[PDB]
Amino acid sequence: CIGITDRDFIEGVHGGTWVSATLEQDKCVTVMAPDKPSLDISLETVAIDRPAEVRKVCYNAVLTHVKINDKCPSTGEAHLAEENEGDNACKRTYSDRGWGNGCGLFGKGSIVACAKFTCAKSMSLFEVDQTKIQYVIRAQLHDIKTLKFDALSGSQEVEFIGYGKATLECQVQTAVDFGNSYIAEMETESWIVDRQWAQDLTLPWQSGSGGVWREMHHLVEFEPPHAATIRVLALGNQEGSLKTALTGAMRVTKDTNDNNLYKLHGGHVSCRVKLSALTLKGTSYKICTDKMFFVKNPTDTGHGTVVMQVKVSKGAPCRIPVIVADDLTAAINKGILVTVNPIASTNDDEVLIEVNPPFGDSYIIVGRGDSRLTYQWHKE
Amino acid sequence: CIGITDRDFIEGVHGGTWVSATLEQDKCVTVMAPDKPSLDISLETVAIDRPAEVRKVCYNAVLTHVKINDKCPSTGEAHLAEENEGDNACKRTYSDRGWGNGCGLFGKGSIVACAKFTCAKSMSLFEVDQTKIQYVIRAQLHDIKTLKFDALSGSQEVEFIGYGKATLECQVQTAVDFGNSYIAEMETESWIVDRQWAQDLTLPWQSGSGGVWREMHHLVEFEPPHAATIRVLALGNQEGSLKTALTGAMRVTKDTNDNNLYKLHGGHVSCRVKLSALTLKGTSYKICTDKMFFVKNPTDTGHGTVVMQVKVSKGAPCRIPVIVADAAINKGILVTVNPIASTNDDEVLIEVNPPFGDSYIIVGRGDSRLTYQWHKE
Amino acid sequence: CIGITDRDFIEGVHGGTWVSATLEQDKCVTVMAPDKPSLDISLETVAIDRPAEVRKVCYNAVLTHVKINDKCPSTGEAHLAEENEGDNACKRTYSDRGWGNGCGLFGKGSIVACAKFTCAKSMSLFEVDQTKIQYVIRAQLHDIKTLKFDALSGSQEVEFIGYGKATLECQVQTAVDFGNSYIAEMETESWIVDRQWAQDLTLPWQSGSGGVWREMHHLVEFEPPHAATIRVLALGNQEGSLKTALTGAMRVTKDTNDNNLYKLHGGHVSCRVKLSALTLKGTSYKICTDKMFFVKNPTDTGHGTVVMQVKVSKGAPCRIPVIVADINKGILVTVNPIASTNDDEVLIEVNPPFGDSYIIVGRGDSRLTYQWHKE
Repeated sequence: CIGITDRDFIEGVHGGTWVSATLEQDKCVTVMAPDKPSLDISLETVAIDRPAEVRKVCYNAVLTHVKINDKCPSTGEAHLAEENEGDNACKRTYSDRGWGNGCGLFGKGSIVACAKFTCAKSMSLFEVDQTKIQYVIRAQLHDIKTLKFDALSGSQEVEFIGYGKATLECQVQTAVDFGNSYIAEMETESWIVDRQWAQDLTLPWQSGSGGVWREMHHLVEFEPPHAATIRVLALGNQEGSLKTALTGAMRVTKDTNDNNLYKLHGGHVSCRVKLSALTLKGTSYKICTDKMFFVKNPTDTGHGTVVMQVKVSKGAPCRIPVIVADDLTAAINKGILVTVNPIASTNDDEVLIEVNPPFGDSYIIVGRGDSRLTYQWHKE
Repeated sequence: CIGITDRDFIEGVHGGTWVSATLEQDKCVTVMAPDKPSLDISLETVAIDRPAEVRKVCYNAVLTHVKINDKCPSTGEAHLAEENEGDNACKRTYSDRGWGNGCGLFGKGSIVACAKFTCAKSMSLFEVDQTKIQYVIRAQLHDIKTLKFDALSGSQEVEFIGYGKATLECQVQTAVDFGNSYIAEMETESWIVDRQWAQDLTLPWQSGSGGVWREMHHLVEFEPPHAATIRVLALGNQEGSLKTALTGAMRVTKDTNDNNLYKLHGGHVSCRVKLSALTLKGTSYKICTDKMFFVKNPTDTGHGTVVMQVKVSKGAPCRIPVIVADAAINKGILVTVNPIASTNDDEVLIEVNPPFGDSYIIVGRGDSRLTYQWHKE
Repeated sequence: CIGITDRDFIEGVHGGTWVSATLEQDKCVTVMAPDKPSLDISLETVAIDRPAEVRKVCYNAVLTHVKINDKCPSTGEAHLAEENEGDNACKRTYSDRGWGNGCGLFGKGSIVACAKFTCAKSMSLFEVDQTKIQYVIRAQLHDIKTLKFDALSGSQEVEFIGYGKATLECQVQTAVDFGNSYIAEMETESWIVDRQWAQDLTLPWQSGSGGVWREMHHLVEFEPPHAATIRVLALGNQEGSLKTALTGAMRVTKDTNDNNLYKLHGGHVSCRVKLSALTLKGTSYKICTDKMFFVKNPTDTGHGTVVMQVKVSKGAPCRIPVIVADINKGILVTVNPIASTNDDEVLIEVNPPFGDSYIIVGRGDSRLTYQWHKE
């Protein structure tokens, strides 16, 4: 993968040596020592295991067993047993009663209608427990070690050949704030949605400890009453509106092995590796200066950053400089570089670059001089 | 206590030496230096002080001073002064009025009933401010120093004899996500509940400011109106249902001392200790190879992991290896850091996070290794 | 500025040297090496740019085009097309109908009233993305370099002369919990409010996406119906009640220039600086032994802590010791409370225990004391 730098590791006169690295997915870091095999450490996955299901939202509903009870004037209020039953949606009203409908005197008469409510199609919402976030870090000598990590369980111990015992102290950083977000499951598909957005949906819902359906009236319509009948109509499937609303949302991908795991699109793990006293070797990187190509143009991550892929053909292993300025003068950088150590290991080699551009219109400038690439980006 | 290892500390050619340790409650870490007394550092408590009270949920209700106002047809809608008053639960309807009830003409007549609503028993909800969580770390030379730490205030300064000045920069990690959680108080008892669970409760509630009881209709029932009467009935005490729902929740203790402090049983503090340049001593621990038993069988944490206690019959000072496997390759995570037995015949805590479904918990190695069968739903 | 201590940095036989420091705004820390220029690192800003707008709350309402539909007994329920329009507030009820008002027989008659609802003045709520919090760190040799940091992007690299390349790995800590909080904007002013406090407000509201106003009935009143009319009245301006409630809240400042950025004022950044192998200088600070002054009296931060400023007349460069007493039962928020030079102020922030406490700063006859009530 990529090799650590001099400042990245430190060796004590006594005790151990510490390596501090930031690992991101699809990226690896390698550590090498004299008369010892090189060690490669990479971040494999960041994932969520069976997040709890907080709420169910209903976008298609069905009504059955329409029941009606009617009373004449001076006969009392009308009642139905289904009014007590939870599955039903009920309406209470008055209708015009007279000689026409079999009533002795002309007046308002009590009427009640009940219909059994069923949610044909529903959307699930899951809340992520941030202390349960899991990441897997894998280290292999040039014997493989797979280390399973938890936000709670930061420290894990491992033993390597020639390097001896080592301890990893890790922290997760995630690209999206799950305090403000839900994971929304519709059929096969899944998304990340704003919590308040989901809570404001004018559709029936059910708690995750299934209680009964709430605010059924959003998909239920009670027509104006006639003499002793009311028409109760379920509203049409609201999948179209919901799917249209979900276009501006970032998809989440279920893992391929377990398929009950959600895999986070981004975010990185900051680790400190403690080793027994060792002398390690670090490389130093030069800023690239020439010949860069856009293998993949900058594209929206969906969490407010843009990613690109670039090729370095000339000439070196070098660190790539990225800035985002609202000028072409590139005098003041207005952007933040999400990617850590965006480096080219070899010539003709592709590298990922993630950037957080300012709101409005900006220029993403990669490299320097006549050789530099530029791209124009709009952010809302 | 437990002694640090070589890799756990680092000494500079110049400047200071850094010790890196993660401390969890019920556990201590010690540092030793040649011709200097040993220093013991432990995490004493992690606590919350006077969490803000967000909401009160009412599971027992009482109705008193029932008032009714009636009108005949053609005289208008009925009104009560109590309709304007906040303390009351009111309902508006119509009743059949005729010569029987003193009305000249036959028709619907307006009727309103108001009843004074009182909460006999309520459940309180507290929200934890994650930046205000407190942890206390105690360091003693073989002179005690007590350090009060805050999530906001991570770095604190201390001065020790022979070790000189030291700076501790600490980070808290909490066992339960308080972004999704409330602390729920029912009488003497307290729990941790999901926020959405509490918010979805079909019971009356009251804001943290105070205000007025809301959605009173959950514990209030209005009978069908009669000629000039209505019966307003409060629903029964709902303590049984609430307690029943709260069986599957983890209790939170208060404080044997301050008694406005809630103590979090789990979660750990990861600290870096800065010392002036000195040479420390590091031990190394051997993997525990023989003879161990389960004094305390694996049990559910209430925060999604399982805890166990084990005793070592022969291995001296040793690292205990724990694995949770489906040929065993572990699919589980080890919550406990440095699960070490300093001496034989004294117990150690082990916390484990196993995968969903069925798993085997394997402790130790060789034929002497323990096993347990675990179901997670 | 302030200089690092011996323990704050560590130099390896091989590899790099690490300096670990915590920066809070309005404070700087400096690092020095022999035959090398001094390096100054400070935390300039902590901010949020365009936080997402979750909800709009309405404290002023306007009603227009009151439209009414009436029916006699035995003619059915009354309807208005305006009932289907999202913008109207509608009520359905009954009125007494008879020969007096043009009805053939005496009975209840259905009546519906609709009025157009407009929110003249509203309060906006913004939710902070904790991963999008930004902080700026400035490093200047004795040419300045400005680094923009993100909660997600902790590691950033910089190169200055003589020190070479350096890596900064930073962590943000914030004085206020944004998991439980909103940023509330009323006209020009903004505050930090409890999430549930805002959610529990008995006023109409509107979703962040936009859509339509909800629970309009909070600011709309329908008089009891007459023969064929209903009177629809909007309630008075509720700005006074809201601001009255917002006195006990901590104000947020929108900065001067771009100003879609909110500045968080408090909280600190815990940073580790990695440098190539160098010999640095560490200073040592002796405890400040005498002579202290209160230029700024202790006052509440509004997030549960108290802030003060002190001037030291004698002590030279010194560490200032702070205690909060019933042995201190309190927590010291401020890091490195040191006076770099005499007659220049130092900020000290403290988190005192609940009830009443004594704040003791310094030692001896020279020690200051203050009496503080925390409720």
